[PDB]
Amino acid sequence: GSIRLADLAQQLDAELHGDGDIVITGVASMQSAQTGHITFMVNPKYREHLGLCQASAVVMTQDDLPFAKSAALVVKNPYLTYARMAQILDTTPQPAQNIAPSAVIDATAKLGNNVSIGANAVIESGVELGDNVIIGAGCFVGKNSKIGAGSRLWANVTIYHEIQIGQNCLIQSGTVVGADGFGYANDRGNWVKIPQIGRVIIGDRVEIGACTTIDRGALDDTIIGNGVIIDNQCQIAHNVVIGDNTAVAGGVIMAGSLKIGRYCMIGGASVINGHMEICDKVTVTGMGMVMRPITEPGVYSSGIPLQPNKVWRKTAALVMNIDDMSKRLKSLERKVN
Amino acid sequence: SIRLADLAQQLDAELHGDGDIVITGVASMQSAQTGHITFMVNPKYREHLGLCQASAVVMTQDDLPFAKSAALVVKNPYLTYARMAQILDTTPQPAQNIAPSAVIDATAKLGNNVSIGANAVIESGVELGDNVIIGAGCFVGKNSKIGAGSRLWANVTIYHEIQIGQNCLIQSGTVVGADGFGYANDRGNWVKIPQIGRVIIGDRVEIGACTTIDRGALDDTIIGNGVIIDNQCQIAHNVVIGDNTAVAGGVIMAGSLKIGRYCMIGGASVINGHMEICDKVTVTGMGMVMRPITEPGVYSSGIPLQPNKVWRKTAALVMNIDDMSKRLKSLERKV
Amino acid sequence: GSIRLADLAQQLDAELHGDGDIVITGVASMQSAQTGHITFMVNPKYREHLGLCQASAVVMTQDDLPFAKSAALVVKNPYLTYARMAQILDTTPQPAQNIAPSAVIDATAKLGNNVSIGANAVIESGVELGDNVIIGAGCFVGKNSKIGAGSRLWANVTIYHEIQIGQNCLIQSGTVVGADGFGYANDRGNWVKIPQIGRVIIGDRVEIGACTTIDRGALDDTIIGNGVIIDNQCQIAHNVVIGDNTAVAGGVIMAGSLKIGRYCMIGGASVINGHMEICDKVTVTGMGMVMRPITEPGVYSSGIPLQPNKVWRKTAALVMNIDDMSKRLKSLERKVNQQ
Ligand SMILES: COc1ccccc1OCC(=O)N(C)[C@@H](c1cccs1)c1c[nH]c2ccccc12
Ligand SMILES: CC1(C)CC(=O)c2c(nc3nn(-c4ccccc4)c(O)c3c2-c2cccs2)C1
Ligand SMILES: CC1(C)CC(=O)c2c(nc3nn(-c4ccccc4)c(O)c3c2-c2cccs2)C1
Ligand SMILES: [Mg+2]
Ligand SMILES: [Mg+2]
Repeated sequence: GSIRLADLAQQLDAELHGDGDIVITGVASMQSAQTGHITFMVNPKYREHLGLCQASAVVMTQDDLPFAKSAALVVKNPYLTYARMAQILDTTPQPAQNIAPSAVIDATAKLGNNVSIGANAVIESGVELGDNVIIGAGCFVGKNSKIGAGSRLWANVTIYHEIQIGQNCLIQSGTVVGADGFGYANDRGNWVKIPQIGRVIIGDRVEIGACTTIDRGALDDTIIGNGVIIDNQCQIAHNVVIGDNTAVAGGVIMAGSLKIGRYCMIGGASVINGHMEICDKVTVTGMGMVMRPITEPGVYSSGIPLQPNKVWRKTAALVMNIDDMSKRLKSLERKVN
Repeated sequence: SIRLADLAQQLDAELHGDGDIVITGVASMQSAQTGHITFMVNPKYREHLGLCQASAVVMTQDDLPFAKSAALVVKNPYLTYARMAQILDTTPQPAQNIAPSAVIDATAKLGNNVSIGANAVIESGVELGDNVIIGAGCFVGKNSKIGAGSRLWANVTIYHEIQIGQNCLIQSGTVVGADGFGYANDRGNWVKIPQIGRVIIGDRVEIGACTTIDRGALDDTIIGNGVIIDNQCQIAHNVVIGDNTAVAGGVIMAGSLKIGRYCMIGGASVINGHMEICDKVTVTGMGMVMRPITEPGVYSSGIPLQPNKVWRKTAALVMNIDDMSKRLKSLERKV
Repeated sequence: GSIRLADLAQQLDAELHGDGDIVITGVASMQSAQTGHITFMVNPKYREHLGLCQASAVVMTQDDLPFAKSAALVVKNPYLTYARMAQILDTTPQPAQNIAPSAVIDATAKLGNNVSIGANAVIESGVELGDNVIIGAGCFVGKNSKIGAGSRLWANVTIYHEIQIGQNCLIQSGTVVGADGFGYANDRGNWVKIPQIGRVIIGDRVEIGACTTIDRGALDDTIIGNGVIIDNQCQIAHNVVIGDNTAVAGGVIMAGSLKIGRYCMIGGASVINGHMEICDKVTVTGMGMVMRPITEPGVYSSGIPLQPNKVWRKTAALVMNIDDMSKRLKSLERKVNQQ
């Protein structure tokens, strides 16, 4: 939906320098922007390049203004303003509009105002959908689960039974919330299933990427705090608790009963042991092997990175035989002393 | 709801308390209220049992003196907990009866008391045994057979010519029987090898969510009886998993791997193919399995987490460990 | 499906030795093959074993021929011939046939000739499906997405909006193409979602496995080249670019804005970080931890393999304390240097 540059600047709390009557149709990268587009500059090295940008307007700082070759929106934080103006001008469609005739909705489900449910979605008994909730095509929402106002599920999302999801969440396709945790007792080598009768509680403003799995708790609950962001294909095991505003990048695997504090950042492909705690304000870099609890804030890392194969072969053999190397060092220390 | 005396009988536990107590469900020790039964395994909880508000606590004999409520004595409280949770299970069924929106090929063979959920799709030639439950939105491909008592949750995908035994359970998002990753090369161009093998899943198999089990190239991918597989796992074509083996979340297996019985593969492990792991092998989390394993026991790999400042130095020295080795050899020669 | 051996041999450009009138009904492994099956031998150690194989015909080399105990098709490359003959005798069914009445298709969708759409699939407005496209049951294809002629989706595949897929592609079930990239800004300690309005562009002859995810770009596009093959459980982040004919094995994770060249081979469970480039003809072995750009072709590797747990505990402790070992070595060198 087009907008006048002056009106866009007002909504962004930005200082307009140029023609307020310019009509902005959408956001584009600096290299792709054309007439009608607004873009942004975060790297002052592109000041000399602005004359090569064909956008109708550019978001920049006060220091950048003398280098402009277009209408400019001056702000303190061009990146944040970019996020805000991309939401104003978002072209992303909704997962559904209205309630599709092919959706199958139990008579006991409770629908709020302005709820949309896509084709062939399945809503179980007792489900409660808040105002403005959107359920994509082909989703399944299990018995008695509740989804808060403004939350949206893309196509082919699976929500099991007794799940609680807060307001203004966003869940991408393929995600499964509330499957059985990996709970079994061993009986003379045979695995005896332990029913998982806990739930999943997801807070407000949670975003979950595609094909992520969040299992329900065994007795008490798996809990996702407010404002948490989770990338694609993470495994959040039963009775994991993730604190508010924590970010979990793609492909992270967590074991059961792990507690992650608030304000943490878990890098992609990390692996985290269970029945332990990570305190607030912890950053684990990508592929971290998290075996022990983390009790102090800060940045933690693991992994021996890539080498040419010929070189790696020796690195690996030497590390595997490092005990012998250690004994040789000690022996030579004694001989010299 | 069940009387404590009757529950203790079905669990073969010795009752120490009022058997007329009504038990309505299971709860954790910290959450239990009147009417709940709970359990304890770690002796550290003996001391605040007076604070637990459960109507009954499953415990061992040595725990009995510390009991502050009715108690059921057993040898293995965790196994008894498993059993009593099944008796008191509240989990609903994926479906009940056959939904009008389900699309079922007329040549499908359905046993007695088969339930198929809304908008599930059943292909031609499919055979569903007695008491099988198919969740909403599932797909079951041509000529696949699912044994009596087995259950699929919503949005499970079974390809064609798949065989699943009795009393299995498959969680949502899982895909059984996709093409294995098989290709020939014709001057840099990948040439697809059709994957016309199958997947054979035994009895009492439980598979997690968003797990993938590829069909074999010519012969079959085989999952033994009693196997349990967690979420986000990849089981490549022609993998064979022995009975009662457990695979934790996020495990990736390459093609033609053979795993024995009673194994335990820790989460996020990576197991390479065309090799065998013997019975009774445990691989700890993130294990990097490159070589065959021929002796039972516990195996591990990986350098664990350190503070970033410390890790920088560790990784740099490790990557230059060959120079360290050469310097040590030189020093030995000089001395 | 069934074919005379002589005709099969002709289509494979193979030299027939034996009865061309034999009727071949399918392909089977050497151990499983029975009458009517054709099989193949790539390992000459099985020459002594051919008398135990009950296939009606065996594909082999000229050097193998004296060891045959059946009709033989002689070729230069038995493995490639096996791929070709398995395609000829393929028993894999199609994901769908015709347009299912339970499918929900927007009136503005444009369908080519001989399109098939499986039961309960959902096709959004503006979608374009090329000739001979097959959409499996339960799929979702989002607004304005385009799927090229001959391309096929198995059941329960999710294609978001504004996605472009080329010709003769194949996508296995549970895969998600075009979900939001992992993009967020920071407003005084609060995550602010960055709309991901780029796309995914997939070329021709691309094969993608099951439960793989390929996110759309933030502004510009995530791009998959022609002839690329991608295994199960892979994660391709926003704005990744993959060059033609590259192969990505199962469970690989690629972070945002990674560019991978042509003819690369990425081993299973590798982790490739973003905002960097990997040149043509690079092989990364399994579980490789890629933190830096790769500018020369060749084979690269990382990882310390498995050991018995008691041994690993000692290895891990010594490695974690390697800075102390380095300092002791340097001290000893000074002593040996008489300083
Ligand atoms: C050197 O060991 C480690 C290295 C890193 C993490 C943990 C490590 O030790 C603990 C461990 O291995 N587990 C708890 C595994 C097993 C459970 C039973 C047998 S193995 C596991 C299961 N589900 C999981 C999900 C994620 C991660 C691990 C698991
Ligand atoms: C949420 C945010 C705006 C900022 C952020 O913190 C972050 C983001 N995207 C990431 N992708 N990957 C990744 C993905 C796959 C493989 C390897 C790495 C990370 O590790 C990512 C991280 C983090 C870095 C360190 C801790 S979290 C985007
Ligand atoms: C595409 C191809 C026809 C040939 C190929 O190169 C390849 C294939 N399948 C693989 N599976 N795994 C794997 C999967 C899971 C865990 C561990 C390993 C690899 O690493 C694989 C590789 C590669 C090896 C080295 C680089 S890519 C089949
Ligand atoms: Mg329908
Ligand atoms: Mg992984």
